[PDB]
Amino acid sequence: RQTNQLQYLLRVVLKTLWKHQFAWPFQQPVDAVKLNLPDYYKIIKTPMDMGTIKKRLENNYYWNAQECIQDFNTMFTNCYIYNKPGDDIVLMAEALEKLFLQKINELPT
Ligand SMILES: Cc1cc(F)cc(C)c1Oc1ccc(C(C)(C)O)cc1-c1cn(C)c(=O)c2cc(-c3cnc(C4CCCC4)[nH]3)oc12
Repeated sequence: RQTNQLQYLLRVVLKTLWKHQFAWPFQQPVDAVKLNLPDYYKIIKTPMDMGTIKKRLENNYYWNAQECIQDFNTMFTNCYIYNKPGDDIVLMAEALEKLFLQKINELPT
């Protein structure tokens, strides 16, 4: 249930992604009412965002680092599922994904 890693995810991975210029549409859940997307919550069975991941790291939700990494990935794949390729939100998620994977490669064991 590695804690060096969970701590790394919070202070380094999440911190870096959260500062990114493209982070803002992923810092909270997709408000399907505001954005007028009635199908979103039927299509996306496991919504995810960095708001929720942050809360989970700050409140001892995660069993281990892999469970948290799945959530980061779910956020990205949720975005690629729902939206057409080429859409701006997809380019944004793609940039965030490069960076996420970079930072994951320097993870302590
Ligand atoms: C990044 C971006 C740029 C824009 F010019 C317009 C939007 C809506 C936009 O996305 C969002 C803006 C605000 C919010 C808030 C903060 C209110 O929850 C969310 C999004 C947004 C985030 N994520 C992860 C998404 O997957 C989608 C998807 C959409 C979206 C809204 N309308 C669409 C489609 C369906 C109608 C034709 C375009 N997709 O908006 C978001």
